[PDB]
Amino acid sequence: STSTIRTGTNNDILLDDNGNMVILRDVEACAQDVRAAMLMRTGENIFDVNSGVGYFEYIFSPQKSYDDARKSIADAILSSPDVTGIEQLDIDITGEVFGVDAKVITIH
Amino acid sequence: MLGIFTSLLSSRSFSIVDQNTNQLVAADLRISRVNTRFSSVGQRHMLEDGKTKMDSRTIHPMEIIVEVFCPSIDVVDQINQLLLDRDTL
Amino acid sequence: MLGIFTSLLSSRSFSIVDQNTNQLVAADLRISRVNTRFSSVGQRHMLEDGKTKMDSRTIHPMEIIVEVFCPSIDVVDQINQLLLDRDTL
Amino acid sequence: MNSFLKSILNTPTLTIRDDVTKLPVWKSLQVKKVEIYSPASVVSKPLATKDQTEAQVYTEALDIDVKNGKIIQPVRLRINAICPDLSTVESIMNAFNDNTSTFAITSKSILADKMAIMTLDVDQSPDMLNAAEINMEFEQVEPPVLNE
Amino acid sequence: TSTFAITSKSILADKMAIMTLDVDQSPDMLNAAEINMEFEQVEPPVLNE
Amino acid sequence: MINVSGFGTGIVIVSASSFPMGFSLSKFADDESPISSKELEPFGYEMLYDGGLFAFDKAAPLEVSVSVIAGSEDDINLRILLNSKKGSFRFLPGIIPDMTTLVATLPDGGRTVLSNGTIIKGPAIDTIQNTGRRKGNTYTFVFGSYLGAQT
Amino acid sequence: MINVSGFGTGIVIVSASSFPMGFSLSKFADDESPISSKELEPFGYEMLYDGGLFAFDKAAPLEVSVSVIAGSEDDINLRILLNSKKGSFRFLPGIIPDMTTLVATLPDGGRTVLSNGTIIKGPAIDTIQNTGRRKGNTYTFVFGSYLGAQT
Amino acid sequence: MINVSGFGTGIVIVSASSFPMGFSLSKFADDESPISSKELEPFGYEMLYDGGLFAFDKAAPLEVSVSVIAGSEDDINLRILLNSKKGSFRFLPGIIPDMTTLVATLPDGGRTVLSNGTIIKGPAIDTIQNTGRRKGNTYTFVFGSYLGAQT
Repeated sequence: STSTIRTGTNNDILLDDNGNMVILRDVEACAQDVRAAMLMRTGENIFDVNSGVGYFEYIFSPQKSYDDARKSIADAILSSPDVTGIEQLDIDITGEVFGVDAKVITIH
Repeated sequence: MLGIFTSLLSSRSFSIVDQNTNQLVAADLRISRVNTRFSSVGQRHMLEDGKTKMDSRTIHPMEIIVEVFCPSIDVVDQINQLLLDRDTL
Repeated sequence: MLGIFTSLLSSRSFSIVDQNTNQLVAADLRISRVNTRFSSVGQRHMLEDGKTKMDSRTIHPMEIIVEVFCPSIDVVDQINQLLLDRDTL
Repeated sequence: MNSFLKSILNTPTLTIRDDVTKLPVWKSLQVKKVEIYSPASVVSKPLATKDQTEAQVYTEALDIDVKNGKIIQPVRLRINAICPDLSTVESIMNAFNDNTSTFAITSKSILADKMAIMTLDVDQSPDMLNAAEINMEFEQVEPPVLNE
Repeated sequence: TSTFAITSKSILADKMAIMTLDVDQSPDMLNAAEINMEFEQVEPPVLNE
Repeated sequence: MINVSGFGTGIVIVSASSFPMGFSLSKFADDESPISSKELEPFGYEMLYDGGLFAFDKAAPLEVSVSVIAGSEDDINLRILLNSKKGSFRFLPGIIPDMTTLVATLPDGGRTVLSNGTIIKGPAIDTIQNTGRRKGNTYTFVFGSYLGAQT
Repeated sequence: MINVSGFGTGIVIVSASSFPMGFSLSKFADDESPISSKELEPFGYEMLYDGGLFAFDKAAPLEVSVSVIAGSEDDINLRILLNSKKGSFRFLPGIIPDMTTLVATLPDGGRTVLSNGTIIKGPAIDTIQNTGRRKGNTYTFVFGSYLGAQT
Repeated sequence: MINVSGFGTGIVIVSASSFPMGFSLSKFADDESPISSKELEPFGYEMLYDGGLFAFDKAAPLEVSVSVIAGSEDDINLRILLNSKKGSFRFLPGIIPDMTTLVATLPDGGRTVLSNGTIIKGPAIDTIQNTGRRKGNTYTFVFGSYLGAQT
């Protein structure tokens, strides 16, 4: 049963109306954790390093094949607890947009 | 085979349902052939006079082999997750 | 395969050169196919949690299978001598 | 049949990298077939069950027993290719002979990692006078367990 | 526990139990399924006086 | 009398991705058969060991082939359809480019709604015959839905 | 009125090593088809076990064949192309003599740019028919690109 | 105009042991093709798993077949050549009776120098047709050297 502090789109601790910290559990907590994990560049953990998405070696670079980017994103999604797998992972490329869509099948 | 008159023109044939959470998995597989082979072993025991008593029978586990086409990478990854999934029947 | 520009219209493909005395042996066999199959063995070790460490790898000796046509009896005798030759590589 | 018009996220380009150096090895290795076998092993003997218990207290025990009674065997690939150059074949033979060798084969969309050569067959026949058919088999040394 | 009596064209093989059972579902037999069963004699028909 | 003439037959081919609106075939070949379908076989039989018979269903594709004049607009559109890989399109539980051919056979009103299929084969380049006139181009489609005939 | 004639067709064959500047085929044969290509099959279908259909991509070669008059300069050039072993040239990531045939079909302007290919088979010697006139020589190439067609 | 006539063609067949000086074929058959050659196939193509194409060399024999009038001196000489077992001669690094055919195809001076070969098959006895005229005899040779053409 995952649980996480409530954060806004600015990725900062967002409090409630009474000035407390909200602890989301299960589905919403897992969704927020997945969104936060997909925004972490590789080599940003002093205590994991090899964890994180390849935003500068697989994406944003003249990479021949985006299968490595797909694998890195899949690993980042699966790294979150209670994720099990991914039902669908679209890696569509627009003119200058790297559109990624996930269909996580988290156990909750 | 017959036994059920669904009377419905959209019935799905194959279904791999996760027993816990009761959910479809790998729903985009294009199955082609399925072989659900059983197995069991006898205990033939020759004895004295020309004769052989088979004793009892032990039911070996069922094997099922599914040939399929995976159309998409996410389906292939779902199959890999099924193989790596050691905690669900 | 490519790698070497012989620039020679009479290059020889197959040679069995005796390592000692450096001499051609059975210089007349008409080769038809060669399969140089390698081999090596893994050491799959299951370990507690569902996983399996291969450990190290052993380099088993290579083998060559050559299909030939012998047009001459002296060539047949030479091949028999090769088989009976236990002292030269 | 324009084969340079490959898909973007499912490109059919086999790329054998080298884990130590992170560089594509054995390029110009036209690949004719790739088969990836991933076996496992399940219980053979009947598991015991302790019934006359409750909902969800039997379920978790059964889940543990199931996770307890299945063992995964490593992945293996069998790439059938056609080497056009002697340099690639010399490199393949040397890499096979070398005891320490871990590579990362990336198929169409498969990213098998930490793979070592188990079998190398080079067939030279009168119908392929230049180049020669090659059959390589790889096996996974260790599954890609995430080193925290 | 299962004993049957298979009677072919003229055989009356008796005391016979199933060893193997294969059910094959193929795209060329959409209805029905091809079955391949094997039987073994548990006990020859020794005449119980 | 029964009129079996094929004049006035028209085809409308509408594709999922290549031609959402579809195109029309009206220019058919002068030597090859304009429309030719392989014998559909939706049933099969087996023989029992007592000499009996058993009848069952089997998978039956409809292999249709349309012949068009070399160089025409219909030929250009069919070549465009042929030269369009299935890997470059998005996927749905349906068929990757699931194109349908609405066939109006003679002005009597016979409409065939062949659908749920793909294109299989066709000529990439025009073949110049011995006579010096370019051979008509025959393109083969396969379909899995073969119902909808009226009148 | 569609003109499906073949007069005025020209071919320009440019090879990577043998003929870097390329030669021109204009003297086509009179008994054999001057240009003939096998039915391209870039798709395939398979049957699911519930009667459905599945469509996928396959590898498709272009087996083109051009026929020329025995003894002509085009025939001599094609024989020179045929009698050129692939083992006597440098390797590049491209095909060993990657030869392309630019086909200008009729003065209308239909240009086909079949490329990434090589010659496969052809007659090494001239065969004399029963009637006493040398048979036309048909050389077959195979290609891995059928795209570039115009008009 | 192009003269593709076959009249005046001469063949000189010289064998290593049976006919060291060689003999001449000039009386060709009137019903069968005087010279017929199977299409040489010195290259092959293979398909990669990405749809690409690979072109390689393959072994290619030249199968020639010459037809002569039954009962002629050329027929008798060819029968002598056929009824000569390879095991009755001595051996060299070369082939057992190396027989070469110099083909003067016309007064043009084609000068085909097919060599490195041997006879394979032919008729042992003359067959009498329905019409009562003895059928022309076709003898097939195989060769491994197929270069030397001039003009």
